[PDB]
Amino acid sequence: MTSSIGIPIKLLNEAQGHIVTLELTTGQTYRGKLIEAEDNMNVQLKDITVTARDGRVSHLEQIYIRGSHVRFFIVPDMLRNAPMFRSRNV
Amino acid sequence: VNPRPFLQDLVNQDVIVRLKWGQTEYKGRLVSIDSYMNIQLANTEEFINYKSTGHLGQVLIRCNNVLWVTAAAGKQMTPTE
Amino acid sequence: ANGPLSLLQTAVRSHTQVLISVRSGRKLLARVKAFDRHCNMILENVKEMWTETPVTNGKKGRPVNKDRFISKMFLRGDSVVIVLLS
Amino acid sequence: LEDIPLTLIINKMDRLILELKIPPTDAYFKLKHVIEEVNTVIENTIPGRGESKRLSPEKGNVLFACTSMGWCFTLQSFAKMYSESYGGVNVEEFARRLWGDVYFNPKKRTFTRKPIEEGAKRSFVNFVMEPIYKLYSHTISEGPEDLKRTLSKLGIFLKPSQYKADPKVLMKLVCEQFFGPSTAFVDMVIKHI
Amino acid sequence: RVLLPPINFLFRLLQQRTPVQIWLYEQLAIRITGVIRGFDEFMNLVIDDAVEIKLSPKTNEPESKRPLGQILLKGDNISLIQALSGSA
Amino acid sequence: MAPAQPELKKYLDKRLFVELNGSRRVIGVLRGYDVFLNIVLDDAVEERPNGEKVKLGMVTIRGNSVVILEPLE
Amino acid sequence: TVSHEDELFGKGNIEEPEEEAFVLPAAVEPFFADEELETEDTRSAIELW
Amino acid sequence: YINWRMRVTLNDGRQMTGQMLAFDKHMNLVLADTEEFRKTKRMQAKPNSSTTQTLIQEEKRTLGLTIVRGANIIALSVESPPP
Amino acid sequence: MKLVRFLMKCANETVTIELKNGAIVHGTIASVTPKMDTALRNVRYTPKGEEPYSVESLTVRGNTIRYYILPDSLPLDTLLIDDAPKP
Amino acid sequence: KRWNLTLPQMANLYRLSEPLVSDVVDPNYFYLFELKSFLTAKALNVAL
Ligand SMILES: Nc1nc2c(ncn2[C@@H]2O[C@H](COP(=O)(O)OP(=O)(O)OP(=O)(O)O)[C@@H](O)[C@H]2O)c(=O)[nH]1
Repeated sequence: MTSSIGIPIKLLNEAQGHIVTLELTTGQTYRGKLIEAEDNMNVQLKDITVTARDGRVSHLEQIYIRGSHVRFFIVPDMLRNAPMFRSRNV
Repeated sequence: VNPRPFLQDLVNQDVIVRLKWGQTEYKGRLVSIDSYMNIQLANTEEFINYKSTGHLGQVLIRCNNVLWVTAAAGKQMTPTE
Repeated sequence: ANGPLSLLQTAVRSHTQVLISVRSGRKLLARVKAFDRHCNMILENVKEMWTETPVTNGKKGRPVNKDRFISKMFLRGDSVVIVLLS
Repeated sequence: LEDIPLTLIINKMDRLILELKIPPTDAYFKLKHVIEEVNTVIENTIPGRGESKRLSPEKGNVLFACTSMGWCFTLQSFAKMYSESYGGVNVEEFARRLWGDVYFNPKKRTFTRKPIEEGAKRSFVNFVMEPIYKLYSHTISEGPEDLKRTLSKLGIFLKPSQYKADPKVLMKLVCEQFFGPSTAFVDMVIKHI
Repeated sequence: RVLLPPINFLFRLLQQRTPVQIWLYEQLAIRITGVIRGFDEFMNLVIDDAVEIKLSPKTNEPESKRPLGQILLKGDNISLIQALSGSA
Repeated sequence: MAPAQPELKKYLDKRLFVELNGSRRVIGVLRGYDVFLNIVLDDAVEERPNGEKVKLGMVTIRGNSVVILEPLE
Repeated sequence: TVSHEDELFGKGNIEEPEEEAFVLPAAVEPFFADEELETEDTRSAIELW
Repeated sequence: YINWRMRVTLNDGRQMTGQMLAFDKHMNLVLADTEEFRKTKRMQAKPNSSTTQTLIQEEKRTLGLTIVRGANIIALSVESPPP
Repeated sequence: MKLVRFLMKCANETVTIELKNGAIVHGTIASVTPKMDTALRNVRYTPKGEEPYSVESLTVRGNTIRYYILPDSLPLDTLLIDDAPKP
Repeated sequence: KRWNLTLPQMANLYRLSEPLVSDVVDPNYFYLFELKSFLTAKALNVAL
């Protein structure tokens, strides 16, 4: 059969180029412009402003995170009204 | 020597398996090994913190809680100083 | 049919009580009724034992072995740490 | 001369298949003739800088299209349909190896320049053009049951009323469900403009 | 350039029989030092003459050592395998 | 089917710092990777929280062991 | 100046260099591999086209 | 079960209330108008009472459109139906 | 046999499932998925050290649960009958 | 009220209709000899 990726993975893939905030399972949240995405949610960011829950604010460039350690991701509001969300009734 | 051939040769022989939780060890005659590395052993004795907790008998252990496995022939269960 | 599944099937057919040590710090003495390939088990006449440390007025006392009786129990194979057929 | 970035769209491939009726290797030769003519006049516009703005399918700035049936593809997208249908294919390197005087040996599973196994055709021909020719020929040449069997064998499904359509509209539906939308054109514009 | 696959690196280490020290998964003070004897598709490595080393929690130095002989470790318990180059 | 390989072709043969579980750091040069993110690197230097760098040379980190990566160049 | 066949293979190497030697998986075939190029009615089909 | 206003409980104990927009095979849920409420237990000691009261203070932060992986998702409950 | 088929045959019943996180939810099961994800109606959930909360329904994933206890009058012999076709 | 014919049947009917059926393939055959041209010539009092 034909493999169907998830709608949330499609929304992650369509979020490339816009600034998103990814919080890992380690309590560190980095907000920056996503530069790539993969089907396994392994995303690479360029701006990456990182804030760690112990209170550590820093900046880093070209940071890649695997999908396993990634807990939550927040994307821009415009993608809330994306073409993917329309229920195709053929 | 592949790990599957090593487990096949370790069958019907005394082996000691150290688990990943609590640093426990189980020494006994390995009876059956599955494709998913599921272990079934006979005459098993459990030891905790280098102290023998006691013999249990026929023990079935899944591969998830198993950390390391070795032959029990010529191996000392006491920790070297 | 020839590995630990054979031992589980033999224990289920013999209806013999076996002790399963669960990774949440629990023990379960129960008779095997049904088993799956992913180590998921359904058992009858289960006695579940655990050790609870009573903290009275901020002082940690001696642990107590608490026990409970369950008529029918269903345990997932993921939470199973060790099994011993008795 | 204004130095606006330039991309190429070869159009009306059905004329290669249905008007001229040339064999697939001659279709490759016709495609390469058009591409070299475009690059020749680019080179003659500004001498010496024709390599900087070279248009060739392996770079991804040439998009083969038939606009009547409504399909367009680059080499990268066609290798992407390979990677979707089979799995585990490096799309970029395969699209690099697809175009040119590259011959495919199936027994050795390799890319050479001369036919090593005495009958190996081009990489572009064997992988790209002969599937399109076979799609066209079998879509307009077969009855509805044979068409259903063949297109289900590839994995294309149509409602049974549509299998008995006119050849032009059936052709449009088949090519639409085979190639898919114009994502290849979008990729070409994003990467090269 | 030429990439180094992990399977190719494991095959080269097994053919050269070089010493390897593997810090365990979820344990930075637990290591296994030995010689690679065999590998499987599930990243389960059987190593001969393996010795388990428990490191000091303060100075990060090797505190306790125990040779377990020829053992086999699954890939889920292995975190960082480094080839200790012998001084030849 | 088969999972897609990670996009790390531009990160090959470059200085990279990888943060792994146990709050460990590895500074090295990328030598290869796999579909299951099994990264093999050369000239590795391991750093604990004490800030001490220990050379190891050729090292390998599994996909589950790898947590974060960042190019140093 | 830099030919594609030269930048991909190297002067007169003809075959791929052994340091990379790109190969496709055994499953990969052309799409209509088993189907013949021309049905006996294809002449008639393009005549009616 | 889409487009229903629900609250989902994360594995870290944080709650997220909002309109569930989409779900996948691996339970990776994308929801809009997300509000993350965390109920942290704080022992506030009054200056006149010696008994410190343990209160579950709820800190709420609006996030908007958020996608959460299914491995860290635990449970969810419907709060309000479609409006 | 498949234990998911037995759990689906064990649906539409009042049970109590304790998860791996220590939270225990008791209620009447409404639906059971092949991946052991169970949605139950009239749920009462108690977390680790938190006060219990009553909700109309609650859905628990098949991975987060640890141990489920059903009523003693469950027809286990009837639910273990092989009904799927032989492959 | 509606018909569908297979490719052999349509080919055979095309071959049988040779004395009548038109051999013009190119629409450019009808340059300045189409309906719009005739109407333009009528409005201009000229004849092609
Ligand atoms: N065989 C074939 N014919 C086509 C295709 N696309 C268009 N045509 C025919 O070619 C004619 C030209 O199409 P147009 O879309 O008008 O081309 P155009 O670029 O708008 O023409 P101009 O703007 O005046 O340059 C149309 O009348 C079609 O009949 C095609 O993809 N294949």
